[PDB]
Amino acid sequence: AQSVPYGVSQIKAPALHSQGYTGSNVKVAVIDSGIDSSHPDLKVAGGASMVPSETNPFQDNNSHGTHVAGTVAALNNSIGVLGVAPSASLYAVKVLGADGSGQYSWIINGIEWAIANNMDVINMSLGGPSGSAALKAAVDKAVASGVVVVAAAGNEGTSGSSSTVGYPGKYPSVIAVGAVDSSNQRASFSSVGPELDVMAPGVSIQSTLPGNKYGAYSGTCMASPHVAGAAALILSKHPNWTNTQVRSSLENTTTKLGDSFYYGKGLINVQAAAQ
Ligand SMILES: [Ca+2]
Ligand SMILES: [K+]
Repeated sequence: AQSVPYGVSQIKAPALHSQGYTGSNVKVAVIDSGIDSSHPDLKVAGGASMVPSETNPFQDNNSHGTHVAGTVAALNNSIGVLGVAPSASLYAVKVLGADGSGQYSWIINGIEWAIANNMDVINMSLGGPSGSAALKAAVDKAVASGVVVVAAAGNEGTSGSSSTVGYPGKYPSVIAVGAVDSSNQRASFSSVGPELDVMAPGVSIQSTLPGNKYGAYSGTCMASPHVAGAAALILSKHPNWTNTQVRSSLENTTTKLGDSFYYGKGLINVQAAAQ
């Protein structure tokens, strides 16, 4: 039997699914550790590896990219789990190695790849403490090209009165996503700052793992894909909307939680955002 992870329901995805809006024909790039294309609950359309030593993007030696991919797009069938946009065209852009780290060059190459291959949405469940002119130029070009760019805010928790949002989530062009639990409480590890945009479920999120497995992970890395998937649903309903429109709709229809420093605009609600 198929199980519907709490977080998919929490953001009100199933309402859209029942209406026939499932993300069909929207290309979502998962820029991460690759995706196990052999998982029965996923269908990978394409992608590319930017890691010099790991040339196959469809082999996930880490597990992280397969888990993020499941949240976006696990298939609607009689097994496994169910993604936010189960019909989305899923691309694996492998920029992290088996150890779950990668060089900035690799990540940026991956962003460039996604722009050149006309991805509609990019998900980056990754971040570092520092930016670069090249990282900023790449996300900016993506948005200027009409792509919706979403990223995890980071897992650095609080630090006095300072922002702890990582890059590239810190850039204005990117939607930075923090994590709540099933009670809508902010997860203690979720990064904070004025650059935080929205929240999505990020604690004990069940999804796909390599070798026909499922399991839970926690992090803003797990929250991000909910938003990327939500953007795909919106695009499936309103194919003519610009990235700006998609983003404003998500931000302006949230369930407001606490202060924006900790919660951004609040918890996304795809039902409301999809109008
Ligand atoms: Ca399934
Ligand atoms: K941001």
